[PDB]
Amino acid sequence: AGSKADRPSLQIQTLQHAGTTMITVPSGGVCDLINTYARGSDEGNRHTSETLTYKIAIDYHFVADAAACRYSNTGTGVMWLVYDTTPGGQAPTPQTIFAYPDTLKAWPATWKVSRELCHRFVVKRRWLFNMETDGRIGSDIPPSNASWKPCKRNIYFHKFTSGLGVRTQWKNVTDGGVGAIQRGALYMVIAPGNGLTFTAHGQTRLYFKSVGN
Amino acid sequence: AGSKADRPSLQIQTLQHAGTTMITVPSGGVCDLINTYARGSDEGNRHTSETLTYKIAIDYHFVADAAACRYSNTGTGVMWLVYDTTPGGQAPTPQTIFAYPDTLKAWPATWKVSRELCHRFVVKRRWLFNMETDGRIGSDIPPSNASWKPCKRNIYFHKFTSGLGVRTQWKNVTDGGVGAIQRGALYMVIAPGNGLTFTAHGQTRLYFKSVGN
Amino acid sequence: AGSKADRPSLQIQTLQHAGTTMITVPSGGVCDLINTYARGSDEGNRHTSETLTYKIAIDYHFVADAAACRYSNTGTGVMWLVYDTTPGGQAPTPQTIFAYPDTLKAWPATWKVSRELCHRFVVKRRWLFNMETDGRIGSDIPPSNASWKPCKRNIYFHKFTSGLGVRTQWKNVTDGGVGAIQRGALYMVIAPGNGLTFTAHGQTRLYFKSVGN
Amino acid sequence: AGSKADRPSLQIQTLQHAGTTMITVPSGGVCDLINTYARGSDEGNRHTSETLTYKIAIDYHFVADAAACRYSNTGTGVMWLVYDTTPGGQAPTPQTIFAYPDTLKAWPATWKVSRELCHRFVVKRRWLFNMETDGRIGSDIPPSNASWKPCKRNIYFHKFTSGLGVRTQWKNVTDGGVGAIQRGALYMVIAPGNGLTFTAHGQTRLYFKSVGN
Repeated sequence: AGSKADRPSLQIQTLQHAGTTMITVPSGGVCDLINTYARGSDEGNRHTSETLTYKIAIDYHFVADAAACRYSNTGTGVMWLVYDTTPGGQAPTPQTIFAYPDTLKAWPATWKVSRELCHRFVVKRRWLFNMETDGRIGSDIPPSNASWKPCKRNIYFHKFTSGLGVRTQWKNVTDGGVGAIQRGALYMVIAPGNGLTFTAHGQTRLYFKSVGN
Repeated sequence: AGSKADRPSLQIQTLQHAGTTMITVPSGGVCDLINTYARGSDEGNRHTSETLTYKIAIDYHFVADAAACRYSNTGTGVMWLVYDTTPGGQAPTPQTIFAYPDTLKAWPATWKVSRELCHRFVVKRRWLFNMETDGRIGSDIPPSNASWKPCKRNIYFHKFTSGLGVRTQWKNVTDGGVGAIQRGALYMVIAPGNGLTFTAHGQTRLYFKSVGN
Repeated sequence: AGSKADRPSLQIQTLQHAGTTMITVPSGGVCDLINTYARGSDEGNRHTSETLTYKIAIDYHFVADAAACRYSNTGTGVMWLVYDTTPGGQAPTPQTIFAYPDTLKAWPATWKVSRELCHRFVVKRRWLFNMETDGRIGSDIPPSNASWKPCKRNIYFHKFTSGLGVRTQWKNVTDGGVGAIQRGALYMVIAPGNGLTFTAHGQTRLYFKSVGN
Repeated sequence: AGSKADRPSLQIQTLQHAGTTMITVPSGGVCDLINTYARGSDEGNRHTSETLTYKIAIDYHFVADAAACRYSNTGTGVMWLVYDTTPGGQAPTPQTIFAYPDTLKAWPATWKVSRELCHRFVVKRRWLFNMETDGRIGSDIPPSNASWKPCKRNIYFHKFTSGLGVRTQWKNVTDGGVGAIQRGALYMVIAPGNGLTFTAHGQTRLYFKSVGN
């Protein structure tokens, strides 16, 4: 029950998405890298040129955006955890990672990995969620005559998984940006529901340890 | 199936929250201590300077407050059971126990224990619940034309757990207040949903036995 | 290495001799009882009618008294730890505990237990110490011509012993005075050196546990 | 014969007390922390967030101060090695670490750990020493008529011990001050003799190794 657990404690890294930084997704998703690590004295930074990661836990809040609340429909969203072999010099975008005709852009949940890149990428986890809006903003006061049951306007999403493992190596620099990584990048992708745009709040943690040399 | 059970019966302590005493939570939660014990002849009071606790059961009723019923939205609440090592001379407050930016104050369920105190505190249990309001007070008479289904305006919450155990020692005094405890305090915390305030009714029991000397 | 040690901790009792209370011994010694225990809720008080004691540690400071500093000679002192079977209704005095002619009153260290009481009393420990005075009070300023080496004007005395054990029972009352004890009293006695009077400072601890009933 | 010795060498840290920095103790002792460690590249600084210490050796010179040489008496001093669990935000002082009435302030050697903090502190070593002054400063020329034997005006004190071990963890910063330590602080305390003030010279070494992560 675990993965390569070791009696001494394991290092911790966090991310802060809130306030000024709120992941905001227009239709078509957004690409991002969660594996950023600095190098130096501070704890949580990588001490070596070789890093393995193990366990990851994710917490967030979601909320619909008023911009799309002018309509009433449900939908379905998607969150993937995508592993890379060799990253390009430029940041990927979903349209590049998944070959899809413009018609299917509405419904992401049918997307699957394109065959041309079949050995370049892989997806080690998948998750689903769904949300809907009735066409009413929260701050609006109901009239005294009648009411509403707005179940599941917003949702609380969390997952915890020990299964995965990843091997990463680094070019020699200080920085933690994408350009530094030689191999083993790790991407996170968010896919909105049809014609439904929203922003999210929350934070995540990672677990890893340096090794080698 | 149990924890350190012993053939003779175990002592019992109760708490009464009702009427004049109703836990009432404004946004941002409230700190409290449930482990208070007097010393003396009466049963339920501690006979010694050393106490272990075992099993705990919790029952309550919740109800929304009309003060927040002027709006209609759902939300999510949180109840933690937090264990302490060495209490300060002053009573803690959630903002102190959890480091959180003002932005996240809305959604508690993302809070997690701050790293500075990482070894000073720990959380041995966690629970979730959710509730919502439609913007209508109970005493209001529906008009004869139309009706409502107000499922889950109020909720019945209870849990029973034998798992935990706690070791506590006391300074030498009569009192059962917080200032007496040398080590092993036990806190209970309630986290309201976003912009949703309520009061609760109910009572709880404890189980323990004195030992030592 | 120990006496009837038991995994749970053992109770503690202390005595405070300082300031207003300073044991002060004129020639001929002084009788005292160190075993006083109250009964009640407070820790250190006896919970039962039956008590055993085990380990005892003693610390004090000694200093000569200026009243006797008008002369210059050395001497030798004595400290006994005396155990009793049945105490009388009245407090004993050394002259009663030890039969000695008036001639020997000068040198205590030769005293030994009188034969008439041979089975009524016993001495489970003994200690020696010596001190001397040169005829000069501390606050006095030496003249600029010549000096002194006053080694051992005052002395630091301490002992620690686990050996003894004592069985005591009590009449039924609240008090901790001498009149309460039915059997097993414990006395401490201080014997000054010849024509040498002094006072002492310090404090002591005891170790015991209740048993029975 | 040793403690957790390991074939590769162990790191070394030193302290320099001399010249500008001379520990100087007025009556009532002084609190200090010897465990300070920086973090960085340099040897002797801690490489990690977790440190164990093993063996310690202490050397010093003592000398009486002329300020107190205006009187002639002996006395007795004390040196403790005190271990801490959780340090406060403020530096402790002896009067806080040991509960003592103002009367006993004269003779430290009777002090013992106060009961209120009984589990917060502990003392893993103890040492005694004694010194005295005749009321004559060194630079003073004896008159040609008579002389003096001033044995033990100054003293050479050293100890070496492998027994102890200590577990310490750190908040994440660069600094080596007291505010950084999360748990496991280590204090050194010096207790002067009655009405006898002095300064000391010397230096000490430590032995430890980083571990973890």
